[PDB]
Amino acid sequence: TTWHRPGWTIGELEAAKAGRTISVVLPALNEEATIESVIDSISPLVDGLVDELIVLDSGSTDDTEIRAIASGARVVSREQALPEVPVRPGKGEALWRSLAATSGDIVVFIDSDLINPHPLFVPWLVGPLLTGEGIQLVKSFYRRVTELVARPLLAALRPELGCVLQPLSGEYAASRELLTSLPFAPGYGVEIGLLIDTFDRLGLDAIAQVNLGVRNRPLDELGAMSRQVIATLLSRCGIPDSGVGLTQFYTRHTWPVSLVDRPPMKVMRP
Amino acid sequence: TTWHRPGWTIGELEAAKAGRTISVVLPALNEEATIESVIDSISPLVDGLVDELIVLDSGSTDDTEIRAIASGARVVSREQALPEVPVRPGKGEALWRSLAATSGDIVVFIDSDLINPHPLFVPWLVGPLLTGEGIQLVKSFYRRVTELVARPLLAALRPELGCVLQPLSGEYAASRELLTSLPFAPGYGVEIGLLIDTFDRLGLDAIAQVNLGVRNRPLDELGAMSRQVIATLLSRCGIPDSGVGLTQFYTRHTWPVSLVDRPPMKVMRP
Ligand SMILES: O=c1ccn([C@@H]2O[C@H](COP(=O)(O)OP(=O)(O)O)[C@@H](O)[C@H]2O)c(=O)[nH]1
Ligand SMILES: O=c1ccn([C@@H]2O[C@H](COP(=O)(O)OP(=O)(O)O)[C@@H](O)[C@H]2O)c(=O)[nH]1
Ligand SMILES: [Mg+2]
Ligand SMILES: [Mg+2]
Repeated sequence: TTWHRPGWTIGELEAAKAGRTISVVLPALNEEATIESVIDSISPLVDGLVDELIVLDSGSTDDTEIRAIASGARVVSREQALPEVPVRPGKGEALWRSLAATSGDIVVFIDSDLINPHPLFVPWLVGPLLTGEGIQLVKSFYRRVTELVARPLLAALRPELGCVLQPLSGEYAASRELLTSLPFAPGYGVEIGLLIDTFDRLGLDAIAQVNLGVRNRPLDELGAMSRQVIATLLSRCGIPDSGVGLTQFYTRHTWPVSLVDRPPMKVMRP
Repeated sequence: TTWHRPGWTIGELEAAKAGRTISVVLPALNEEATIESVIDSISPLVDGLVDELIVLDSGSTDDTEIRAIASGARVVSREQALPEVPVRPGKGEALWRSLAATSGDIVVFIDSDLINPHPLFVPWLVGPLLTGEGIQLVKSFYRRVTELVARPLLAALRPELGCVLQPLSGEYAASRELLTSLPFAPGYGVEIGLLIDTFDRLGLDAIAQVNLGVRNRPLDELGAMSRQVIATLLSRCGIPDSGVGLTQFYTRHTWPVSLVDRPPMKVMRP
């Protein structure tokens, strides 16, 4: 179901959580310009509704770590998250590793690139989870790879999902149980994979969708992001993807594409 | 092979044509603003290199027909092209019907929306056909659904084709033999279908690619165009496409998608 209008209060939400804990992950790669306002918008909730918040630094070479530390956030490196396993590039890798660095019964994911996030994003996302039943994933929407790639593709291969307005949204929450059960697609495939894998396994009903209000990058990427979105999506649907990277044109350049998911994190914690 | 630099002259090209005729099709739906300059850029060639040029009017309700008639072009309606078969919406329908209205051994397709086309487009497209051998299709490139949908998708499902810079280009030429052999995908699928169907059947070598120099619409469409591009492409690759139209969001709207190709025009002319 879909909440076009969120309206729980931090106090009632905190109430309804009934012993379950809530972690918050901000994945960040070189986001020094926005990282502070993102953290700051959520800071106050910590020790109340939110029990834990960390920044997953995916190898920033700018001032992201220091700015975030200055805003009172725990910063975890991909290496710190899971020391025993060498590190892979891409967003999916970081979201995956973040599971090992957190312990909330509920994990909320919020991108670090957001321009002045609303302080009610977390409580709005965590809404259906705390007050509903059998909701395990809640995606957000607001206001493109999403409108030209992901959404047409779902109409074609998983139309039951063509009602998701933002399949690729970086802002969503889920139970720890579901996320540890699932593989994690590499790079920019992670979001579309979790959507399909959750649907395929729990049905359209474990999935909520909430309005977050209102809302970038070069066509150089995007092409690349689109490619991986296609590979993850094709794979979840039983279509063999070639493995070949998108080539951009003179002169030539081939962006990397990965057909390798991470296993469910359950596996790694025996 | 790829001509990064075209350099035949109307006189030598005309020479090399050795009895083969050349038709030119401008499909047009409501293009009153550009139709004249497109025709005008090609007019002079008629009775020389080009033997026949027509405008395929796909039901314009503006002044396209009259402007084009005023520029000395034959205008054919979809109905006139093939009276005996009721008319379907979409670009593919019009390109298909145009085969019945022409008789050149070589058909050249040029979009009617082009801003001040170069007068050497036709001769550059028809180049490899007239002076090469075993080239049956030549696509153009210059300077997106193309960069986010069509091109990533070909990397994934027909990577041998990921070297085409403009899979979706509206400017291309082909032998009458090849085009009558092929089915024609509906609407905005027509281009991607002909590319795949030609490759699958004649190999990467019957296909040329020429530089045409240098170079629009709302994300409302595009979404829709992307969808049909996905359905035609999925179908050529043996993937069952759901048949479900892309739904846009409040409030709702579902754009049409077609899984129905036209049969090879050979069939219709017994
Ligand atoms: O290797 C990584 C690790 C993390 N992130 C982070 O994950 C989020 C999504 O990145 P992006 O904004 O580029 O995705 P988009 O919204 O552009 O599709 C951001 O907060 C990133 O810094 C990333 O893009 N790549
Ligand atoms: O039902 C039809 C019949 C013809 N055309 C024509 O075919 C070409 C391609 O249309 P468009 O420029 O919209 O394609 P785009 O380059 O935007 O992907 C144009 O000259 C159109 O007027 C069309 O789009 N739809
Ligand atoms: Mg982002
Ligand atoms: Mg056009």
